[PDB]
Amino acid sequence: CEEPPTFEAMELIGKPKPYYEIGERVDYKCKKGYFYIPPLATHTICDRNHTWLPVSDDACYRETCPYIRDPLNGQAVPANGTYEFGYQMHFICNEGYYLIGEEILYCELKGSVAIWSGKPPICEKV
Ligand SMILES: *[C@@H]1O[C@H](CO)[C@@H](O[C@@H]2O[C@H](CO)[C@@H](O)[C@H](O[C@@H]3O[C@H](CO[C@H]4O[C@H](CO)[C@@H](O)[C@H](O[C@H]5O[C@H](CO)[C@@H](O)[C@H](O)[C@@H]5O[C@H]5O[C@H](CO)[C@@H](O)[C@H](O)[C@@H]5O)[C@@H]4O)[C@@H](O)[C@H](O[C@H]4O[C@H](CO)[C@@H](O)[C@H](O)[C@@H]4O[C@H]4O[C@H](CO)[C@@H](O)[C@H](O)[C@@H]4O)[C@@H]3O)[C@H]2NC(C)=O)[C@H](O)[C@H]1NC(C)=O
Ligand SMILES: *[C@@H]1O[C@H](CO)[C@@H](O[C@@H]2O[C@H](CO)[C@@H](O)[C@H](O[C@@H]3O[C@H](CO)[C@@H](O)[C@H](O[C@H]4O[C@H](CO)[C@@H](O)[C@H](O)[C@@H]4O)[C@@H]3O)[C@H]2NC(C)=O)[C@H](O)[C@H]1NC(C)=O
Ligand SMILES: [Ca+2]
Ligand SMILES: [Cl-]
Repeated sequence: CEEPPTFEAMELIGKPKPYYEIGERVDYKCKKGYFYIPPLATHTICDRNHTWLPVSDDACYRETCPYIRDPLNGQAVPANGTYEFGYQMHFICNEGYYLIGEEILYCELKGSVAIWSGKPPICEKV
C-alpha cells in the first residue's frame, strides 16, 4: 500500500512510508485539540488488495459547548448533528408556537472551550 489516508481529526503516528507491505498496520492519533471517544477504530491494515481498510476520523472529538434543555414544547434538535464546536443549534418550534429568542444558536471557538451563539429561545404561545 501507499501512504495511509489523512484526516481532519487524526494524525498518523510515526512518519509516512512510500510503500507498506500487506498486513502492515498504521496507527493514528487525535490532533492537538481533540479527544478520542471509545469504541471506534483509529488504525488500519494493508489488506490483500493493496488498499487500506476503511477507517474514520469520526471518533476523535473536538471540544463541546454545554447542553440545551428542549425549550418546553419544541425539541432542541441539532443540525450538523453534534454538540461539538464549529456547528449550530436550532429551535424549530411546534407547528404553531413561534419564538422569543432566535432560531439558531451556533456553537464555536471561545477562548479554549466553545460556547453556542449568545442565549437560547423561549417558545411562547398563540
Ligand atoms: C480491490 O482493489 C481495487 C483497486 O482499486 C478496488 O477498485 C475498485 O474497482 C474498480 C475497477 O478498477 C474501480 O472502478 C473503482 O474505481 C472507479 O470506479 C468507478 C465506480 O463505478 C461507478 O460508476 C459506474 C458507471 O456508471 C456505476 O454504474 C457504478 O455503480 C455501480 O458500481 C459500483 C462499483 O462498481 C457498485 O458498488 C454499485 O453497487 C453499482 O452497481 C453496478 O454493478 C452492477 C453489476 O455490474 C450493475 O447492474 C449496476 O448498473 C452498476 O453498474 C459505480 O458507482 C468507475 O466508474 C470509474 O471509471 C471511470 O471510467 C469511465 C469510462 O471512461 C468514466 O465514464 C467514469 O467517469 C470514470 O472516470 C472518472 O472517475 C475516475 C476515478 O475517480 C477519475 O480519475 C476520472 O478522472 C473520471 O472523473 C473507476 O473505475 C475502485 N474502487 C475503489 C474504492 O478504489 C476494489 O474496491 C478493491 N476491492 C475491494 C473488495 O476492496
Ligand atoms: C448544517 O445543516 C444545515 C441544515 O439544517 C445547513 O444550512 C443550509 O444549508 C443547506 C445546504 O447545505 C441549504 O438548504 C440552505 O441554503 C441553500 O439551499 C438551496 C436548496 O433550495 C441550495 O440550492 C443552495 O445552493 C446550491 O444550489 C444551487 C443550485 O440551485 C447552486 O447554484 C449552488 O452553487 C449550490 O450548489 C443552498 O444549499 C442553508 N441554511 C442555513 C441556515 O444555513 C448547513 O449547510 C450544514 N452545515 C454543514 C457544515 O454541513
Ligand atoms: Ca468527521
Ligand atoms: Cl484503536
